[PDB]
Amino acid sequence: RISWVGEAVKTDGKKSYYKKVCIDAETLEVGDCVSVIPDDSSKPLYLARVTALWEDSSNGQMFHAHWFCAGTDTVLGATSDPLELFLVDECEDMQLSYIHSKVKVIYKAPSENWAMEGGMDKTYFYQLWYDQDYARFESPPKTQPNKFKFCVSCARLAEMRQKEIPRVLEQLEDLDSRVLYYSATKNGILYRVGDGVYLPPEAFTFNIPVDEDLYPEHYRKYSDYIKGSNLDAPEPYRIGRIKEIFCPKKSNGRPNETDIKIRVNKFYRPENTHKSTPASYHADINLLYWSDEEAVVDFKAVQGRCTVEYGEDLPECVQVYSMGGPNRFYFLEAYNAKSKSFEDPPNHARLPKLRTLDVFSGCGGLSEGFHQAGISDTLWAIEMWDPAAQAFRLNNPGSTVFTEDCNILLKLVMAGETTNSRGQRLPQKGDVEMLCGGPPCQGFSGMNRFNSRTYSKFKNSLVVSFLSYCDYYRPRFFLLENVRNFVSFKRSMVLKLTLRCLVRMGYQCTFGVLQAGQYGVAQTRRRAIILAAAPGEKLPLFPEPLHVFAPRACQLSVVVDDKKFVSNITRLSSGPFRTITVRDTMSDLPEVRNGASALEISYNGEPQSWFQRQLRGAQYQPILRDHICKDMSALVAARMRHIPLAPGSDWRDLPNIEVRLSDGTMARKLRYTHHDRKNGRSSSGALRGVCSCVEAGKACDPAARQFNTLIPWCLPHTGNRHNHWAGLYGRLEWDGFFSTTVTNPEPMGKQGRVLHPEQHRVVSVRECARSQGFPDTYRLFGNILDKHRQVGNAVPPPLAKAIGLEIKLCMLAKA
DNA sequence: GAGGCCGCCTGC
DNA sequence: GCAGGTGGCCTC
Ligand SMILES: Nc1ncnc2c1ncn2[C@@H]1O[C@H](CSCC[C@H](N)C(=O)O)[C@@H](O)[C@H]1O
Ligand SMILES: [Zn+2]
Ligand SMILES: [Zn+2]
Repeated sequence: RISWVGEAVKTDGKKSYYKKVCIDAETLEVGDCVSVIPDDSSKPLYLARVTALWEDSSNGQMFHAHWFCAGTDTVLGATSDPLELFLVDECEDMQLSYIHSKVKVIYKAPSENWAMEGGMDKTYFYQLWYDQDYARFESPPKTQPNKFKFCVSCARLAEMRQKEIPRVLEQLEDLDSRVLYYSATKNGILYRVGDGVYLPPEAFTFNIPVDEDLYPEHYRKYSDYIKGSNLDAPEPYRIGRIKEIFCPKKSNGRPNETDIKIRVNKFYRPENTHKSTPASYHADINLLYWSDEEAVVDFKAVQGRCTVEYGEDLPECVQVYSMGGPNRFYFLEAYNAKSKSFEDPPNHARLPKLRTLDVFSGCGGLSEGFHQAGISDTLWAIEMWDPAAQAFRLNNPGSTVFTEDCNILLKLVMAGETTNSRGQRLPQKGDVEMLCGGPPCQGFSGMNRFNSRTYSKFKNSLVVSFLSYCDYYRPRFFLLENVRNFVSFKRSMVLKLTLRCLVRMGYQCTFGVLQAGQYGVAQTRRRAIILAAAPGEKLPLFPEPLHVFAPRACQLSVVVDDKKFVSNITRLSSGPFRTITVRDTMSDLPEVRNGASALEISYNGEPQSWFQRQLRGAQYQPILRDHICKDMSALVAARMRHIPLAPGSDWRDLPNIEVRLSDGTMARKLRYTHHDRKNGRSSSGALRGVCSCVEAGKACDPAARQFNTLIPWCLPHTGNRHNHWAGLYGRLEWDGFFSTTVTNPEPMGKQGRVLHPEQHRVVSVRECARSQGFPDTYRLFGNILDKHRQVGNAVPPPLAKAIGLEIKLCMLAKA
């Protein structure tokens, strides 16, 4: 049968504990690993570590099973090592009758000389702990012993439970109906009387028909959807100052400490006063107004903690305070809602950087963000394209910039070479502490029709070149950025093989999708991010959103092999700061014409928004650089001049007129040869089809093509299968956001919403840089198309900065 | 170079 | 059907 080895060690109620057991041949101990056959006989064997052995008074002999995770059930899937398992926080008590056999598993700890093992290329083994929800591989926790029957998974799942439960800490006074407290804790955050709190926007309230003859293609706007619009963006958090923490005293009288309430003073954002949304235009994004309005909410509703300080009692200035920490707000005046006026507030309101190598550096958007975060000095940068190399050099005088193929340069280092052919010193093992880069996006971009032409192999891709840098140099931290489609390209195989390489090297790693607009730009730009960290390090979290942003642009979850993954991000429906708009981004720039080429002009005025104050910098700038526009042809310029200024205007609003051009001498009038039965006809009975495509799908006749037309011919030609080419020749809206900033803004590109909100022209280089969050002092290089490409390829610095601050926490938390 | 032209997949 | 895709090729 199954008899016990020895006697009992613990006496706990209906369970008699033991230390070791014997099942028919085999002595079994705690710490031993076993196998368990599943109920589904088709499924493979289950594996676990034994952490407890006991006997119940009603049921048979029991044991506690800390489950292992097979690699094939992680995000790796079929690319996993068959013998690799991963620790997880899953466990359960089971009958000893379920144990099939004892199995040996080894722990493959990284070597003490792991950072030098790079470049040199029948038993279960594990090296990493896995999180099934966030696709995180991490070093095994160090939760020591809960002395004998110490399950690792139980210890931290309970520690996670206490961390998440709202608890009061220090009583302050026992009143008639409530018990006042001085402090409370929640999700690891300590709240005390006087602190600031984030609250959901619903926590409390405050005390305050077209003439189809001339515009024929107007019918194609039946969708009534406006790309770039900010009508459905959520409100930012409510902010309040804790006045009381308290619990209902029961009918007996002791406090019910499971039902914690807080009373707060309401803070007004500028846009919450009688001066509505326009009040936000010029104000700092973290300016508040004190108010004497109070509100009671449940402690559970608190979304986080913030600092709200009286402005004039701060020892440093307001800019040094605002730039020196997260979640920092300030106030100067108070708001009297009934008086609708502003009064003075009452009296009762008063690490050394990492040496970084930037591969595919571009002009340096990613490196600039990491520098702003204060974590890195990019001492080496590799960039094959000379104009972008030169841009990087102008902004980073202490950096060694290699205008080199990254493949060639790594081959040189691996062969023992100390310098490149220019005489520049090559980084060696030990020099590189951080490795970051965005490989070209163009092979993964969904707009690329012809990705099926040249690049087919993964072994020969720049992504693998980049991982070879990681393997060779073995940096403390690693970052790879790309377009969102990187996670889904080739049924997610590229994502899975990248993560597979990292764990094979011994790296902790993870991946996620981030929306740049949630970190401080007026732009929808969803980017995939792989983070990795060396074994002795802490793996960074993805940064919590700072700005609210339109929900349709914030779909960040990723399906891989019928398993949905999300990142650690918990701010899903609100955030501390309002959204950044096209107005915030470029309302201060002077008017220029189509084809403006003056490289250095006057600003003609001071910065207007917080965002412009931040990007123009503290030091006075007498000259505005690179506010230059592509010189569009007479036809295209004539098209832009008749795109209405109203929000949502694009090619579909173009009049059907002939127009004399500046230097094209005439633009022809497109007319509807054949009929579209799907779309019908307009008030006049006009055909509504422009080619032989729209009848029965037969073929295009070249006679139906109409050259040099004002309404471009190719857009009605294929609009029915392209959603009416929405956005092409489209204007931005002052209250909206940019669509994705691309390398060459052109009104008939797929991302065609490139027209200025008021001027008859494509957005300038400076405006594109502003949409990416570049400081106005950030140097670009080359002709105007070179400059557009450097900006369009770049990681927005505010996004890179947010990621970098997460890396900073890991630098501080290690030692 | 400048511009016109414009597939296919994902996710809903 | 709708909405989104740091775009590329081909012809002048
Ligand atoms: N084989 C190669 N070696 C080095 N750089 C390369 C390369 N192939 C392409 N590149 C460069 O890689 C870059 C990808 S775009 C990267 C932009 C950068 N992350 C920023 O924030 O500015 C392009 O600038 C391209 O010129
Ligand atoms: Zn357990
Ligand atoms: Zn046709």
